[PDB]
Amino acid sequence: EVGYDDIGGCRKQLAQIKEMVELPLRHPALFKAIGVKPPRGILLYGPPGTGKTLIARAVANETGAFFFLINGPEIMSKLAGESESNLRKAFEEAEKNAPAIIFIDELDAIAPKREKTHGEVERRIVSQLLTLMDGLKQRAHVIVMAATNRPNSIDPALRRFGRFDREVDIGIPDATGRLEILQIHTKNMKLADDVDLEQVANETHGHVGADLAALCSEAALQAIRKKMDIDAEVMNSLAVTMDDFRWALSQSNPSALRETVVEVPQVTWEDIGGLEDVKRELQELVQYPVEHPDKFLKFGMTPSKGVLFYGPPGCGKTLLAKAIANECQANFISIKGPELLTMWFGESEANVREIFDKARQAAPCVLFFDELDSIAKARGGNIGDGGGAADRVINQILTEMDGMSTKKNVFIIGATNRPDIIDPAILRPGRLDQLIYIPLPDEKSRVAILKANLRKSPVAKDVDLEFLAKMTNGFSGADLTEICQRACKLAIRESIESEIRRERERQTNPSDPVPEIRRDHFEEAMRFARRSVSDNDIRKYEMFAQTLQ
Amino acid sequence: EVGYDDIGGCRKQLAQIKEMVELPLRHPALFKAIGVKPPRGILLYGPPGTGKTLIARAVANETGAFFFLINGPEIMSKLAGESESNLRKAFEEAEKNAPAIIFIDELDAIAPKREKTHGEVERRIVSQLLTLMDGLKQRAHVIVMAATNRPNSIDPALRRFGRFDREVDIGIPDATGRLEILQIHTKNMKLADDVDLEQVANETHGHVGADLAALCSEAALQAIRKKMDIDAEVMNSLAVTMDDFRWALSQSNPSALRETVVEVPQVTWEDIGGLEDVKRELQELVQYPVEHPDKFLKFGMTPSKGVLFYGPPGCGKTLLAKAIANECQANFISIKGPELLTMWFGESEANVREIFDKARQAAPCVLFFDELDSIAKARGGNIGDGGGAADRVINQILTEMDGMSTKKNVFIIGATNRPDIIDPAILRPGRLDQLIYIPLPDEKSRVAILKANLRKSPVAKDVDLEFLAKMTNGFSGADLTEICQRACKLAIRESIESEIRRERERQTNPSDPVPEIRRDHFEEAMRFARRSVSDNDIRKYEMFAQTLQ
Ligand SMILES: CCCCCCSc1nnc(COc2cc(F)c(C#CCNC(=O)CC)cc2F)n1-c1cccnc1
Ligand SMILES: CCCCCCSc1nnc(COc2cc(F)c(C#CCNC(=O)CC)cc2F)n1-c1cccnc1
Ligand SMILES: Nc1ncnc2c1ncn2[C@@H]1O[C@H](COP(=O)(O)OP(=O)(O)O)[C@@H](O)[C@H]1O
Ligand SMILES: Nc1ncnc2c1ncn2[C@@H]1O[C@H](COP(=O)(O)OP(=O)(O)O)[C@@H](O)[C@H]1O
Ligand SMILES: Nc1ncnc2c1ncn2[C@@H]1O[C@H](COP(=O)(O)OP(=O)(O)O)[C@@H](O)[C@H]1O
Ligand SMILES: Nc1ncnc2c1ncn2[C@@H]1O[C@H](COP(=O)(O)OP(=O)(O)O)[C@@H](O)[C@H]1O
Repeated sequence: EVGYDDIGGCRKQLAQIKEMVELPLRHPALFKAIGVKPPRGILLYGPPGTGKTLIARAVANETGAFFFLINGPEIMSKLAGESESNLRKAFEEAEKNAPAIIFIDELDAIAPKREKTHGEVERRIVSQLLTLMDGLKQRAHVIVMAATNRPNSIDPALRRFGRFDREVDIGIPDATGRLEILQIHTKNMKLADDVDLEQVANETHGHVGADLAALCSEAALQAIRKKMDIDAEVMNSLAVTMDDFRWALSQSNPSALRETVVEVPQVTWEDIGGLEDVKRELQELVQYPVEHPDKFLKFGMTPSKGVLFYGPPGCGKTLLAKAIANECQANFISIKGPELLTMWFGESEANVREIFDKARQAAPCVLFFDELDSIAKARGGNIGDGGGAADRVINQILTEMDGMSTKKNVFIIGATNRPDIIDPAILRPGRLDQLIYIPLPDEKSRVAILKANLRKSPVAKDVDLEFLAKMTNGFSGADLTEICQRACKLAIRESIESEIRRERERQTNPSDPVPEIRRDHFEEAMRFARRSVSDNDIRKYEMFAQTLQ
Repeated sequence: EVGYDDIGGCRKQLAQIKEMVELPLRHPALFKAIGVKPPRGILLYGPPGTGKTLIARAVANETGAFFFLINGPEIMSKLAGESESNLRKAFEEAEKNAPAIIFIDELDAIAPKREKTHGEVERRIVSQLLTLMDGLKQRAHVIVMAATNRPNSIDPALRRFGRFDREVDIGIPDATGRLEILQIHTKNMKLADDVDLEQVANETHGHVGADLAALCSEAALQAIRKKMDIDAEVMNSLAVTMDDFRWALSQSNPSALRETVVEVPQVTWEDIGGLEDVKRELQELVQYPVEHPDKFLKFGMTPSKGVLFYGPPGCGKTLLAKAIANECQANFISIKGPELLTMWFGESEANVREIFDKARQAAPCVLFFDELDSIAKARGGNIGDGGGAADRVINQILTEMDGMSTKKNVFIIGATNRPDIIDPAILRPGRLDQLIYIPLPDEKSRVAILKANLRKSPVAKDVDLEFLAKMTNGFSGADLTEICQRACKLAIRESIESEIRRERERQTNPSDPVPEIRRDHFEEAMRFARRSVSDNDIRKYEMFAQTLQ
């Protein structure tokens, strides 16, 4: 017995499921009278152990309609001739009792791709499912929900309209999502109040709901370990501590890892520092078009869907993209350059189709291509010994973007660091056409940069950031954060040494730690760190701008 | 009849199995009351003949719960329709008697990958296993342990949560592990006390437990050979000698060989010699973060998970990595450069996924990439005629490291010998960012180098190491150990000649050997050996440092 309370983190997708499953069953009269056909099939997918079955059970219980789970493994387990008979009688009994939510779990196993169905019985059961789904077009209220993984894995015949009209990408839960999952799974534990259940959540990046349940179980198991060997005083005094969740997190690998995260970033224009002019430009390029479509219709100009950041390597490209995504409260589909390089090397571009389809599934998206044309940098860079500017994977990206100029809800951003090797085919209308030269931080900006970076970390009042900013003239944002991290490392090394010697003194014959960062650490760090981008590079970018501006 | 005593070397993994199999069966009450779901499936894998079946039997006998071994071969041997019936009735009788440890041996054979299951009956039995494992979710206490090899070989559907939650990488036993195995298998032998049973253990690198049992049997068989043809005086006087284990070791090839070893090194900061500053740096980069996480949380700086050693080719890179791993009592997943070159040439990067997954399975790891960007050296080196700095396999390594910044228990080390060809994509936060320029040994250091190398070998008092160190100014550590080995070779050649002439004199008409190394051998060796790294190379590394520092 579960319900809407049990599901956590899944809110947008759960909201869609609520929308799509409540009205056709709880209130079928108005749909029948109006004549609009409700979605017969609802294919919700995602990585394994994401709560697909749990979501289906919860929505079925909340609706109160008749429910009949169907599992792909058990259907396939039966002898030939009995699997299709079982499916047929399941659909029949659903029809006889039909305010109904049929649920086909692991649809991929029962109905994989056409060419990877090796046996004849496999194709027979697939066709049986097809004909049952088509024949349940009758007005009897049955909704055939299906759970799978990698929706491209199932036979595309099922994805055709009239069988599975609507798709739901559950995806990985975000930070708040993982916090909700942990709250749900740690409700009946009597956990010690010392743990927060939120510090662990932010550190469980890439964990899926099943992995979070496993982490909670492993933390409880570590709590058992800490206890020796009595029946009442051990089960009553059990209180999982933060030191137990730490162990569970350490000894628990994520499963749905390195799958492109569909999440809202958490920079909100404050992690980024100043630049005082590109914030307004990004707002006007992506905030005004959505806030005031009427004006854009009046003067008759299609808003630019693409922006290609270019500048010194590391000055706030990814930070700008994340910040503008957060301001719009939109998903941010990060695509690092290494994955594009793997795309080019793997000789497989269908994964680009997959990535763009997943971006399209997330309605408000800020699809971000970091290190764009890193493929050009790989194939000889400026020399171009491999060939011309155009290359393999960027061609597929161009095709998809040309096809993705109609969604008008996925703002594509590019962050090439070497604009001179950018293939000109992508600087065309309908593609990343708007060019914003985010420059190296200025004197007035570096103080804000350091204030943002030193945030969330104690800092003494002695340090004067203005003089440090003037001292670091041509330093890039990456170099500024490197200086901050180096100073922090020096300060923590000093603190650790102080604590070690204090403990040694206390334990020996005898029987403040400077909990702040002071200017000596900052200057010591400055001695080491140096600007990583040469004057030649910024001159080259300025020359590119002059070619444009 | 076996038990915990029989299992040897497997302690960490056996400890995990004890944890995971005792409490759910011996004390099921507290788990039921608390509500945390114990791990239903426990997939323990490793190379063949590693004791997987033996470990399962031992834990089952120690628990005392009902046990029912299931073998993949015999299940598959039955006629179609009888294999699934056999599996079903096995699960049923386990349920009827269910404090239970079901054991599916050779899970790969019964349930291989989805696409490599050719017949329809194969898929039917796989689905039968899936549905049985899902349907045994009931509170009846059955634990479905499974033994396999290369866990990527089994159908990934089984690895999903709720079926096989927990994975156990048994791995090769270490030196102490092989010693324990030999002790177990040589308990009832009446072996002669002359043999130590530990000299053989250190020389059986890559041997698996089954191979160790075979080695013991072959040693006993050689002992039989030495005996001619009586029933009592031959079986009672049998005493295997070290000369028999020597033969067995010689005529016994390892099976689980050249599989990346998950073992703790044995250098413990003493095999390495001095350098007097990078020991502290490594300690502060990997020892302080784990010892004092609270300070790292206070000042708010994510500790650097990666370090990229760079310097003259051969000065203690691998030695430093092994030493820092040993100091932390952590596994050391060595990855030599040749295997990366094979990765690049093989056109297969899924093995990089496999390597990183295996590293993640070992919780405390010091993953070490020796000769990093040797691929760059292969594709034209500094010229880069092949193309840009970025290449094929290092891209996959970068992706995995980006995904491996959350484990916070696998410290990644790189030991590039040519930093100028290192792809800059790996010198970024979240990757191998901290750079430590381990230099050529100094005058004060070479004496320690020679003291360490000459250790465990007799040395005369006449040799003066300080003058030799001054004589070898720019010599690298590889060159110093080469000098030591050459001097030892000259000394042992002299000793062998002396012994040969002494034996010849004794055997002829007539009827100290200098058991030490003296300065004449050292100077004779010095005449030959010369520094292998030129002044140009060290100047280049210094220039790289100046570009950084
Ligand atoms: C959203 C959260 C931040 C990140 C992603 C969302 S971005 C977003 N959300 N909604 C929109 C608005 O889309 C459009 C509105 C229009 F009026 C028009 C028009 C017109 C006039 N036609 C003609 O004259 C001839 C036919 C075209 C649009 F595409 N955009 C958007 C689209 C494009 C660029 N920037 C923003
Ligand atoms: C272990 C045996 C030797 C070889 C392998 C083991 S190495 C090991 N074992 N435990 C650890 C500690 O991990 C971490 C601890 C932390 F406090 C933090 C933090 C923080 C602050 N967050 C923020 O401000 C914003 C979110 C991050 C960690 F990743 N490490 C380790 C990790 C990284 C580098 N060096 C060592
Ligand atoms: N959104 C969620 N809310 C609560 N629990 C979840 C959620 N997602 C996953 N889980 C947990 O993960 C597990 C998923 O198990 P299962 O249903 O077998 O796999 P799947 O969810 O992929 O079908 C459940 O035990 C559930 O408690
Ligand atoms: N304008 C900025 N404000 C604050 N931090 C910045 C800024 N630019 C760069 N950084 C720092 O640099 C890091 C991110 O670098 P990024 O700008 O993403 O590199 P790239 O532009 O090559 O993607 C962050 O840790 C961030 O703190
Ligand atoms: N950790 C261990 N302790 C004792 N013996 C072992 C160990 N590992 C392997 N062996 C030996 O290796 C053999 C393994 O045989 P078998 O069980 O058929 O293969 P596997 O162990 O891979 O299932 C046994 O005879 C056992 O004596
Ligand atoms: N600092 C050192 N102390 C002791 N031995 C060293 C040192 N540096 C190199 N060696 C010797 O060199 C050999 C290992 O070479 P290594 O440093 O691994 O080469 P590389 O650094 O190219 O991987 C060992 O036999 C070791 O005795």
